[PDB]
Amino acid sequence: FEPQDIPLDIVYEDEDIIIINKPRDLVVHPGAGNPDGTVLNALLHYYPPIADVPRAGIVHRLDKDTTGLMVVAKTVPAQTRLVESLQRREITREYEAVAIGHMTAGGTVDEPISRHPTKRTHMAVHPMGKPAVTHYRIMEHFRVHTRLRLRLETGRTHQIRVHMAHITHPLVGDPVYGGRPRPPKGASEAFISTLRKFDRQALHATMLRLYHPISGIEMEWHAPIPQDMVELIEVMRADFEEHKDEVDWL
Repeated sequence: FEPQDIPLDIVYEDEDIIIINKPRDLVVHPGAGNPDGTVLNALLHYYPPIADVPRAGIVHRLDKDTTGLMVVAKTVPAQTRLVESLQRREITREYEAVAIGHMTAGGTVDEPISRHPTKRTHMAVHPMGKPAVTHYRIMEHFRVHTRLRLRLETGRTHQIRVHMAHITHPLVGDPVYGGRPRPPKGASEAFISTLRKFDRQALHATMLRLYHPISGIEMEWHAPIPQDMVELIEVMRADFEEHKDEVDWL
């Protein structure tokens, strides 16, 4: 838990909170396999006085390869209130994602989650796990993929990733829950290439809304999807247009 010179993309900061847009390949808190090089280390470097705050102000987290907005507390009073707001579900975070398979409707995945028995670094859906609820809506259709927006009622480890895989729609690029299957038929070279290069779950926390812990004023931030997802979506969109062009000139 030493400070490390790790650049953070600060979207907003006041006397009490910091909002950051987290990139891929960045673990939030030290753990098995990641002793350092995390957001916590970066925060200790950016604002050393944050060391006096539990878990360095970290109230909520995002997977290493999941991108997006997160709020960090700069003081104990802010941290305590943020954690309470979080537990009361008064902190809304919306995610954008691209899933495998053509989906015909939005919905909800309400399936208990538990640690995987065999795999130590895996989570899994199981009837004797703990309650988990994921809501999703279809934003855009692709040939054999779907662009989604999600909101959660619970926020467990790998929840979205394991929930989507459970309903046979794992996130594209997910190296753990089946997000890297063989490319679809009729795929162009650029499409096959883009899919080959996209090696992380296509998941981004694009919106964060909360009540300031001190002022109580409602605030909201937006973070556009990263360039990697933009390119992924652009090629899927190109593929779908070509697909829909099948008999447009017949």
